[PDB]
Amino acid sequence: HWGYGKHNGPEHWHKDFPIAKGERQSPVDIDTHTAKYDPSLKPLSVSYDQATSLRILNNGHAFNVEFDDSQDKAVLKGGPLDGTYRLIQFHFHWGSLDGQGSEHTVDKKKYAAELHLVHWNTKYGDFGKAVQQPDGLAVLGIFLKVGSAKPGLQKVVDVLDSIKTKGKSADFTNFDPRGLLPESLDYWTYPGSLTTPPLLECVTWIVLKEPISVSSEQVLKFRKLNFNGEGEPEELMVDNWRPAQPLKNRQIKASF
Ligand SMILES: COc1cc(O)c(/C=C\C(=O)O)cc1[C@@H](O)CC(C)C
Ligand SMILES: [Hg+2]
Ligand SMILES: [Hg+2]
Ligand SMILES: [Zn+2]
Repeated sequence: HWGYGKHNGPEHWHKDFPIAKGERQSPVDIDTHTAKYDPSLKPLSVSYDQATSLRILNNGHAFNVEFDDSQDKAVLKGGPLDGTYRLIQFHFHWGSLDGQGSEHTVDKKKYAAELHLVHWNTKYGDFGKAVQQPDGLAVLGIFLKVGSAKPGLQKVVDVLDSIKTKGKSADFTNFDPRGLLPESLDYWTYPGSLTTPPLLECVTWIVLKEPISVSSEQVLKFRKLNFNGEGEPEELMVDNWRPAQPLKNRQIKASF
């Protein structure tokens, strides 16, 4: 089954998921000199005050922090979005070394990691119905660079020991995702896809310009995770990122 290695990685995904060669695939390179300021974009509203995390899961490719989305709590609206999108989970993509890890790139620059906060459009009733629509999802993308520690990330970091191998989960209630946001909300936005199979083209991407800093010690703990299940040969969970895909004359808009 699909992964990130030589034999099941991004170059292979098209065989089981033909949309891998589609018209609105993610991630993409953000050419800052081609992206245009869009005066018509409303302000972005990120309302994560009443967010309810439930648990953290190693799913064999990354870890998902999952939220209770059975009610309008943590919501994304404004910007390029119409209506309300509900936070369902967040996860990261990261590298084996600080010079790679992000999915989106900025003028070809790769960051050490990238955070994806995944939201589904409430007009569609549930996540499963949302992923059958071109405007079903909104993902908030936040770059990670290595420098000073991110205090709001440390609760995630310390729990990773308990979810080392594929299929392990842990109770992870009362996590506040506001602690992962950079100061500025300037962003780029384009229509795209989820970056893991089935790579559904349902996403309005909102990628923040300002990276957060995490410490080397913090990213190193990400890298101690396992792709394999308990008691199998150890495959370190690293380089779980899909490279940049053809823009196919979509248009990236700047909020600034
Ligand atoms: C919007 O995404 C989701 C929607 C979802 O409904 C679920 C649900 C269950 C679970 O993972 O056990 C997960 C996710 C994420 O877990 C994506 C995963 C392939 C990294
Ligand atoms: Hg997986
Ligand atoms: Hg879709
Ligand atoms: Zn992602």
